Amino acid sequence: LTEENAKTFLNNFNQEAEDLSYQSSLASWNYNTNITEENAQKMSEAAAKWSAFYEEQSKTAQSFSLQEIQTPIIKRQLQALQQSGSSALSADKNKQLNTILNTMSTIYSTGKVCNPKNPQECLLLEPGLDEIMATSTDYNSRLWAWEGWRAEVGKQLRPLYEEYVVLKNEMARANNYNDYGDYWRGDYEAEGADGYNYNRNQLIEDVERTFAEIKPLYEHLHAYVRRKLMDTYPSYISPTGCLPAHLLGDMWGRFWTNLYPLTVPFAQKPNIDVTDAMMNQGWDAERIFQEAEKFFVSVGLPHMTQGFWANSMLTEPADGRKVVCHPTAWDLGHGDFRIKMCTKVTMDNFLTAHHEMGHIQYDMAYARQPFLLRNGANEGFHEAVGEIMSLSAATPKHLKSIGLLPSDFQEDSETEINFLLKQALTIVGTLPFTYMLEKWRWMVFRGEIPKEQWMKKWWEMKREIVGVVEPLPHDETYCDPASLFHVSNDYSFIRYYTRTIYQFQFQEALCQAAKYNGSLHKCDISNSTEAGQKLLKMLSLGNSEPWTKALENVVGARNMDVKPLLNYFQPLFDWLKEQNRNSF
Amino acid sequence: TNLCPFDEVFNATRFASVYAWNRKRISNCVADYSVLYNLAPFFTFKCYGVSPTKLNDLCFTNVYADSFVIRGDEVRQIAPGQTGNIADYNYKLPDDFTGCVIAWNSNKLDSKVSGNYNYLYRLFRKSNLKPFERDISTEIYQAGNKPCNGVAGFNCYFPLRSYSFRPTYGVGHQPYRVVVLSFELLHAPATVC
Ligand SMILES: *[C@@H]1O[C@H](CO)[C@@H](O[C@@H]2O[C@H](CO)[C@@H](O)[C@H](O)[C@H]2NC(C)=O)[C@H](O)[C@H]1NC(C)=O
Ligand SMILES: *[C@@H]1O[C@H](CO)[C@@H](O)[C@H](O)[C@H]1NC(C)=O
Repeated sequence: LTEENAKTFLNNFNQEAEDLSYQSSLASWNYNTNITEENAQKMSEAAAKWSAFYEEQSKTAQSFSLQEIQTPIIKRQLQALQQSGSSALSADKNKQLNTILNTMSTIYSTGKVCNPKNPQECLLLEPGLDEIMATSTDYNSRLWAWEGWRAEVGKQLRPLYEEYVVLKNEMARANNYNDYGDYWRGDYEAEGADGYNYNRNQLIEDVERTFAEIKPLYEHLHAYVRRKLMDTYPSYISPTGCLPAHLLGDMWGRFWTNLYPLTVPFAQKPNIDVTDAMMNQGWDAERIFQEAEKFFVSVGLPHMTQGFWANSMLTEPADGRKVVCHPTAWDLGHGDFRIKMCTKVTMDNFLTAHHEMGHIQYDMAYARQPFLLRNGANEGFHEAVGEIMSLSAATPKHLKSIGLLPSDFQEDSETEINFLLKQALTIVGTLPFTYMLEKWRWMVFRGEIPKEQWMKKWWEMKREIVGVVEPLPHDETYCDPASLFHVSNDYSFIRYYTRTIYQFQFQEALCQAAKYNGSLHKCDISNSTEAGQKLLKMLSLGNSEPWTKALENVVGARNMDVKPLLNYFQPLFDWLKEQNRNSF
Repeated sequence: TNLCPFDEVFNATRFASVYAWNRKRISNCVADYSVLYNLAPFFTFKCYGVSPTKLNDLCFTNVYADSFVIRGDEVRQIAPGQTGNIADYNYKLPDDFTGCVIAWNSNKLDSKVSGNYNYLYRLFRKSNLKPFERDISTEIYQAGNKPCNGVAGFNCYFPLRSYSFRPTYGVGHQPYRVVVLSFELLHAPATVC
């Protein structure tokens, strides 16, 4: 009944959902720290209660009408409650829905990978030793250790997903949508006034200018890695063929633990030695997080709560309390703000602790927003904000005043170039991969035809786009987008794409706000109170205000801007330019 | 010398819910405000209306010391003439309030493990609560046209929700035991001094 009933219903939903979500999060934390399958049972029952309550409130939300009455953020909150996902519909139709989710997650562990029928060097699936036993730059070990992995996963995944996508798109008949592909990208719909209306097809028109006109610039970099590979060992790039993609070393695109030393031809300048200065001085898990908090409060962000240190579990367990090793920043309802990272002290643990503390700082900004808007303004903002501080805390200028590195080390020319090469190769090359994967996903979500004629066209397009192909084809046995953590449970991929652009835009804005001379990389968010408030005025907004207007109000930007990303390297680009003059 | 009951009203084992707060009338007692702030340096004795010094030589009439347990921000909500969710429906103070508030951080007393639901507040009152009114009623709140008949659900909300205090909430939604002093000047001989 108008806004008078809507406000009361929304307040009731907020009050109940806050407690239920806190209980669910507490059960999940207890399970993740004390896995005994009894914590699993209680977590399952708490999640079932939360899901049932949320479904009931969402059914009430659809029962409400939202034609034109709700002008304020009540409209946004009711829309967020109205997005019900795969639910509703007739009982006969949705009865079989519960028989799909249970078996969806069981298909990943069905594949065992080790030496075929050989007790020697056979081990189960564990992330601890895979990262050290899989990355091997060899011409023979990459054949069956990879083709078998790709083939034995999607043995019958395609003939099931063929009807899975059809039945999931049939759900779009009763949610005022058109395509399951448009379902993901439609979350950006946000209008603020007359003349600023947001089109449903904004993405399909604003992506050509941001990617296609600057594609050759990100292609010369791909030519740079070709010349380095040949020098290490010949016969890595066929004069008539194409370089194999299965022996690149890593399809995850995280880091190169073997090719980094063999990158600079001179290999004479020393590399960083952070762990040597952390082990002796007494830097541990209890203190790295304190240093990150000191860095965050030196900008203006508030200190962590007293309970944050009280219940955090920053160290290994004591009595058989196995934990899923993954750095996750936890909210826990009423501002508990726990953090889970069971790791020792290394080079990357410090920086990922800074990134997780950035996640927690972003979380400690919208605790005043309504429960339905206590999220990031966009899918890509929440990770990008943490990654901004993660990358900003890695500069030697930051690790020279604290005391981690000696003060007698004057900055060098090629050393900073070498440092920026790894960070400009680990994530910048990921954007083309994410773009092609997302466009392929969008095109295959239509499901307009089975693969009896599109097979040749898809591979021809793939060859003419990037120019990498398997030496030999395969039968109907494999499926590419299956062997990955964030595609196994049907997640999105724009989150990992827009995050880079957003983080670079925010970094450019903050370094502009820093008002510091010198170079464009020595600028740091630390000891900049004005930059601190300029970041906080965006963090403490949530979903109450549209992300477009949020980005506008800070510095002024209609959409994504890759110009800050390019200008991050434009002042120092002649070094790469002078080494690309030997090609036509 | 008869010391005033500010011991058995402060050190009480359990306080009263906000929707039904216990108003304790005390008179003929000497008020030793000095002994109040001798438990940890984390009091929030931000005093309104009168001077921070209580003027222990200034005599009042009977003071209404009523105590309840609320969250952290709702302590800020309790103020002489400020709106919100708990200063409108549960405990409203007059604009000419004489006296002031005392709020603790009671996390080791009534933050029961796995949550305690003995603390209930009043949501959805539909009418601003006149100052110093209790309204201890259990009647499901009706907003829509449909007359509720003792069954809650859509448009029929139970107006007494629960804090569900438990540890680990933090500096925010944790039990802050609040007792406020209402110094009244209504003729009569002056006894509280
Ligand atoms: C982890 O959870 C268990 C129960 O979920 C807690 O209780 C332990 O396990 C069983 C309970 O059925 C009993 O043997 C004891 O109550 C506990 N056993 C031991 C060896 O402690 C257990 O306390 C929890 N652990 C932590 C660290 O919180
Ligand atoms: C309440 O109990 C404490 C605990 O010993 C005591 O120190 C204090 O005098 C008592 N009375 C108060 C705070 O009025």
